[PDB]
Amino acid sequence: SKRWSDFWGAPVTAFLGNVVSYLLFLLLFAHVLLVDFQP
Amino acid sequence: LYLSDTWNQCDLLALTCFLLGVGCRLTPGLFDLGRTVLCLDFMIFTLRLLHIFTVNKQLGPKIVIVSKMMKDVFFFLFFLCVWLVAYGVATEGILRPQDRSLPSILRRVFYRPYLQIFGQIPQEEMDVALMIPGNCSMERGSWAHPEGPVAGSCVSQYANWLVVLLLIVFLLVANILLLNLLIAMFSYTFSKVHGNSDLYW
Amino acid sequence: GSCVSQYANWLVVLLLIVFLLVANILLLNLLIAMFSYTFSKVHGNSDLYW
Amino acid sequence: HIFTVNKQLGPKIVIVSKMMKDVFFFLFFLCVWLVAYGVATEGILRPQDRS
Amino acid sequence: LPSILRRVFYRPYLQIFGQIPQEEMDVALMIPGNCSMERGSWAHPEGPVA
Repeated sequence: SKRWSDFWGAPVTAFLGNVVSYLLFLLLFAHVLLVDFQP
Repeated sequence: LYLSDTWNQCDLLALTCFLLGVGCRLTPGLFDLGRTVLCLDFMIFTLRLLHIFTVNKQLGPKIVIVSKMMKDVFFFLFFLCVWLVAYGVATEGILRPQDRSLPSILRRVFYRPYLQIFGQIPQEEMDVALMIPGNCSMERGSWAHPEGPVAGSCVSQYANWLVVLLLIVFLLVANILLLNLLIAMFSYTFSKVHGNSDLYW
Repeated sequence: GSCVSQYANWLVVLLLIVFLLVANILLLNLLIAMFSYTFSKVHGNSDLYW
Repeated sequence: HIFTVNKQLGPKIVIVSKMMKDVFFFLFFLCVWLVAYGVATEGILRPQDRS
Repeated sequence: LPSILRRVFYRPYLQIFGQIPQEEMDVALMIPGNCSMERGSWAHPEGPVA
């Protein structure tokens, strides 16, 4: 409740989770726009 | 304060182009327009990722100094576009191609001399000695037939050495004066700016 | 690719012009400027360390 | 690493390793811009061989 | 005379800008042949003015 909360409470891991989630958004946007884009 | 910024105008722009893309995509008569607008939207969502990494120590201040180089780039484009018009229309004029569509002329005036800076030099499109002659024109004079679908179907042979001499002068001014003077202006501006950009970061 | 589309091809040509502008002019010449700056900043301490 | 004892070639080989932070900035700006141009051009075109 | 002036002044000028014809000046990328009524080995390059 404290060691878990003081790993994910730092601004660093919020930044790093923001980057990783945003990269997965670009990977999904490419998968849609290149592979399965149905008319 | 939200509209006065620049990167909130960017993040606003990505979602206007997103809703324009999906709004065209679900209509049955605009499938190709929606797919094209989504493909332009992906670049804007990718360029947002440069602003995210400005908090990092190592990549931070360098991304700050990238935007302060655009005044030197805009000088380069001014000197280039003037000289690109001059070489382009003179070479398109001494040659006389028979395929004279409007976009084919715009290709041979603005697009081909642009790629000659980057080492794409078609000699067979603009030099008679690397071509075969032929009776390809119902008109008075010598004529010859080049290679390429868009290079004009039949071109003139009169005073061709001036076309070759304009190719030498163009490669001299563009690939030596303009590029190396641009490196000198980036070196000067970078050492002038680097102190204040570290304080501002 | 065995077969490619013709719709709105001028935007592909225009992306080729923009890419050669940013990559072959901005990024390369800004890299030469950063190598010039770093080399004159570092050259003293690298001679002492050698 | 063997030739770092020489006088003429010595200190220059020392300065080679201190340029990699500028190279890594170049690769960051390149790989972002290379993704953006790459997927947009691959998307406007529609190739049929889609491995 | 103008073909010599091309191969002396014009072709080495374009080799600065990345226009390097190897097939005009290297036998190993060419085919041989009995193309000369003269003593020695001879070979036949590609190009109208080469």
